[PDB]
Amino acid sequence: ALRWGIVSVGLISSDFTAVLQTLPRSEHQVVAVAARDLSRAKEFAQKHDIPKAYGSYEELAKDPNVEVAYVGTQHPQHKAAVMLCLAAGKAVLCEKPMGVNAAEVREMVTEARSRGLFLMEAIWTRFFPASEALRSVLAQGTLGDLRVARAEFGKNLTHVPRAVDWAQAGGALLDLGIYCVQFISMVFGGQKPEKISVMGRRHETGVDDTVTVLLQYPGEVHGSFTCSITAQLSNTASVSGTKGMAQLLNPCWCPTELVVKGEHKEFLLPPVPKNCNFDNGAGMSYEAKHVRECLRKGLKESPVIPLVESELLADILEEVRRAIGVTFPQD
Amino acid sequence: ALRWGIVSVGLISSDFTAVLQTLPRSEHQVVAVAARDLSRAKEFAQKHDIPKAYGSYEELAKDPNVEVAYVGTQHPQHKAAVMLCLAAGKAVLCEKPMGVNAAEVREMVTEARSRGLFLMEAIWTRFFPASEALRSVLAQGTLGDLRVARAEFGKNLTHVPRAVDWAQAGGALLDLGIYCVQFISMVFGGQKPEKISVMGRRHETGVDDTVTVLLQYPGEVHGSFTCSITAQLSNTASVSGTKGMAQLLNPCWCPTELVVKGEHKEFLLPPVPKNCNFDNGAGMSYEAKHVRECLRKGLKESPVIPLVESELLADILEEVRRAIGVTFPQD
Ligand SMILES: O=C1O[C@H]([C@H](O)CO)C(O)=C1O
Ligand SMILES: O=C1O[C@H]([C@H](O)CO)C(O)=C1O
Repeated sequence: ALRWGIVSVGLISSDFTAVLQTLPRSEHQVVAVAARDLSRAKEFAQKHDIPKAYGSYEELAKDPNVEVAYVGTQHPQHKAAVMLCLAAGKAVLCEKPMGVNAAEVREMVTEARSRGLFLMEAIWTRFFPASEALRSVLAQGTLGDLRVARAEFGKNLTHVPRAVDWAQAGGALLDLGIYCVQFISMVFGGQKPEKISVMGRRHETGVDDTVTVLLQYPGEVHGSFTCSITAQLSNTASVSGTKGMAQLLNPCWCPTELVVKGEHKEFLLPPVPKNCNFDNGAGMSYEAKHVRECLRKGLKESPVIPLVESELLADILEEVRRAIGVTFPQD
Repeated sequence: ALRWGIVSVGLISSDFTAVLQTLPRSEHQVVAVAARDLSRAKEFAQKHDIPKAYGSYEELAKDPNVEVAYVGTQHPQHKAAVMLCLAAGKAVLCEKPMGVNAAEVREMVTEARSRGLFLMEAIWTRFFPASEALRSVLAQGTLGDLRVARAEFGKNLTHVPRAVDWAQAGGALLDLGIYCVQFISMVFGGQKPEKISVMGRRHETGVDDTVTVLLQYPGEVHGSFTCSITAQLSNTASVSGTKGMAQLLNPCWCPTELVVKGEHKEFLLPPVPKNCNFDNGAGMSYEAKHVRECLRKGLKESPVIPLVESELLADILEEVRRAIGVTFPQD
């Protein structure tokens, strides 16, 4: 089986570990977990049936049993954890956004590349059957020549502690806009924008509150998005061309419905687990299965979120938040 | 009754005349119609039961029986028709967009102002019960402090002859974006934007094809919109604040449903006429009734679309299409 080590024990790691533990046991095994102290780790390992527990990430890196490491840490803690794993020769699936700015990304990608090791950013949305069907509709030319993409993701997350935390690199862009940028990049072939324009405001805790972005893409098509940590939005994403519109319905960041020219299609989630910390958390299986296929084919990166695109998405996000003045220590 | 003269006999005038002829006869009477030749006018007057017919607009202006003139002409023909009516002392309800650029608007408004005569731009959307309810929700502070507005309107109109005509000032902005700009202006108190950013492409017939616009509004709120004459869009409009979202569902330019924080409300159209040339064409009654109330109170303009706002909407639209290079003779 693909032998997984789980790095950090917070909410996202529960979901992921839970999902992995529903997969065929000859395909995936969770063999270790690491926390910043032994008790947090041992408690996690009992709760989730993981044979080995560690009180540092460095120990999980060095475990010769682990083949791939899932980096579930908070935003500013990804880079050092990813770097430890790559140095020790582990493949890495790293939670989103991979790093807090472009240089963190470039640095992870250069390490992976130079060690000949697999690295992927866990933009789980891309592997949903509804997103795959959207790509197919684009490939088939069903919407005609493209014209415009649109995506939005906002909620009041002001009582979600880490979502509005300057020290944890929270804010609309890094929690929610990442989904918008990836959607728009996906529909326009992962191409680099020709021009970006941004408006938004800050939130009184030191992060961005609501931000809208206009991206000029090549070939005379553009997209825009709005994200927010205070204002509910429609949370859908569409792309349109001369023959019609395709739209991922709410929740667009883990979508189960695609409407293409009025025609609805539903793509049911796996039945298990229920009671995930995050809405639709069972859809994490799609990316876990994806990591195994890439590794089985000997790929050092995913064709669906290639590292050069992770770098561009990070360029875009950082340019966006710089245009409205929002900075972190790491810059 | 309020005695109406109808200027021009095309599709929009049928709808409007049809609507006026469903209203209480002690409240509204259609007493004349004018076309660019007598036969077009006489045929219209038989079809619609209008006692007097004219083969020029100048003759309808000078008719002492007409109190208010409805200017239903194509975009570039509004200004001269409005000016004739004002000179002859008629109140005027002028179809949208009032003029093709800001100067045409300024010039109509200055004439009306100086003659002490009522002028209103027929932005019919504003008088729909669903839009009025949206204003009330804004006034009541139901959504919390505002953050962002969004609106979109596109369809493939490339086989609608006048919609894509350079000579008739067609294009996405002047046919469809006008609805977006007015929606966004409405939700932000008719205030003048601090900054605008535009991306879009042209259409091979000489007009704009698809255009997205970002508008920075005061008090740290912004809106954006996308309009198109080739690409179907979701055709909804929303505004959101710290406590939730309000949204006018498709068709947003003549809306009958309002969703406010998940709660749906429907506002049925008048039962008559059916078979309007344009979708939901019966909602034109709301503005006809509005014109009569203003005139009855002796108003020289509408408090709901004040002329100073018509001027700003025209400033905005012209700035938008100049940013992407689209020009008409009149500029
Ligand atoms: O629990 C949820 O997951 C999302 C996260 O914010 C995105 O990972 C959200 O807002 C939920 O309902
Ligand atoms: O007939 C219609 O009215 C609209 C117009 O384009 C707007 O007045 C539209 O696209 C229809 O369905």
